[PDB]
Amino acid sequence: REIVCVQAGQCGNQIGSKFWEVISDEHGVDPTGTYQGDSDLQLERINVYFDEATGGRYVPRSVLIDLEPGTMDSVRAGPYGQIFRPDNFIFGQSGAGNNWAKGHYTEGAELIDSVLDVCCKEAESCDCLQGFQICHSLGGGTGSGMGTLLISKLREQYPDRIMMTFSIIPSPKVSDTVVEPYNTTLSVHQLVENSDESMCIDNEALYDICFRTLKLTTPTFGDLNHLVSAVVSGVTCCLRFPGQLNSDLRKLAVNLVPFPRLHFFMMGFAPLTSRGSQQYRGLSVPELTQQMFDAKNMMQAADPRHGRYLTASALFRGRMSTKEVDEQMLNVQNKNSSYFIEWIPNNIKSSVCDIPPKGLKMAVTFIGNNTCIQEMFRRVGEQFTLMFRRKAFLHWYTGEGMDEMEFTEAESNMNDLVSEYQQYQDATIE
Amino acid sequence: QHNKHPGKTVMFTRKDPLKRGLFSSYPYIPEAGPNIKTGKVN
Ligand SMILES: Nc1nc2c(ncn2[C@@H]2O[C@H](COP(=O)(O)OP(=O)(O)O)[C@@H](O)[C@H]2O)c(=O)[nH]1
Repeated sequence: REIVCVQAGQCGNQIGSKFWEVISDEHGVDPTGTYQGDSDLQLERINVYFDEATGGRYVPRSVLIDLEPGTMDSVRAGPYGQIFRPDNFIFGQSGAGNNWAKGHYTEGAELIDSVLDVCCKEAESCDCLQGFQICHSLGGGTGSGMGTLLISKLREQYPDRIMMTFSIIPSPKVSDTVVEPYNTTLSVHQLVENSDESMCIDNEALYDICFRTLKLTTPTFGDLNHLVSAVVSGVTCCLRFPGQLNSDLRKLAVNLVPFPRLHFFMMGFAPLTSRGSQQYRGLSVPELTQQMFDAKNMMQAADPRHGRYLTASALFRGRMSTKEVDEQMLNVQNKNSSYFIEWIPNNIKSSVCDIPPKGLKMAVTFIGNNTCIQEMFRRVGEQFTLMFRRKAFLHWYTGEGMDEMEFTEAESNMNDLVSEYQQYQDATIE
Repeated sequence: QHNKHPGKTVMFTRKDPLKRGLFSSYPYIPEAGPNIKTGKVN
């Protein structure tokens, strides 16, 4: 059951570098590629993320794509950069310019053939292939354009597998790019048709996590990308270690998505402890559950109190009783019954895995499907309508060749997604 | 001023939430003639 990773754009390549550092650490792989681990439990599932090269070495199943190699030169110069296969770096000769049409139509069609040949070679090498995993930002240019182009081509090639994306979405308070509404709207239109499950992260939520919860004095992008790499490596933990209640990406999708358009989820990771307070709180399943449901620990700006949970999933790592997990999930569902959709009798799935991450006694990752995500799309649609009515920057996209009708389709599809969430929020048994 | 997450905590739990450690409990429901005669004779 093998996963293939794709890293696109600056954000994707940097998060991928930190992810492969975390994964190499958990399985005891030296940056030269030699196994130096201390338990057979590490070796027996190494195939899930690594392919074996001759005389001991392991290589990571990842494709790196970008339109200018600057970020790739930074990752190759990094401490673990040597592990990556040289032939897996695909690059052009000019940047995306933060423009969706350029990234999708001009340099996209020029490079895409080499990316599909690398992705097909990597996928076919697996003895049994599980879904793909893609990291990119939706507000950028090569991330949005090449991510959605490659997702569409892989969905044509491998329609029976899973398509999973980790995506960065624009903050509600400060923009990092002026033309964010167009790129976000077109990317969400592409994802709702092509994707099977999509997770969304706001950089503002990670900044507030670092400052309030971890009280870091001088955080850097390495810390934010470490938090993301921790949750990303946590969702797949039950795929690659033994446990009392095994789980799989398809089982999460089957339990989380009630209707095919409603596949956007909130994400969280629980055992974050403040830099000077570990002496004040013991590890226990109730402590993890309490942090698990605290909105301070959620990586999106929308708050659960304005919506209702359709479904949620918790994956536990560590040696613990099943009774405590089941009774905690029952107590949280019974005490807060108004925030759970009433026509579903149980919204939470639990899973338990025996092997925790190194240096932690226990850990859990939380995935939540909540209707409050409709507030983000409504805000993006408002900003899109403000910019489009006045043709604010439209000449770049139209000059590249885009039909204006594409913008009206994407706006209509996002507005219908918001309407569908609002209708399911206020549905009743009668 | 530092920006903040716009979500406030509502959900709360506790350790050992079950009553007496049991998921459920069942209620209490309350609750001839003479024989053959013989002997030595002459
Ligand atoms: N968490 C995180 N966000 C990033 C990182 N680099 C860029 N971003 C964000 O991603 C957006 C910029 O997209 P970018 O990656 O430059 O798009 P590209 O030009 O197509 O590669 C902005 O919101 C940045 O704040 C990173 O290393 N980590």
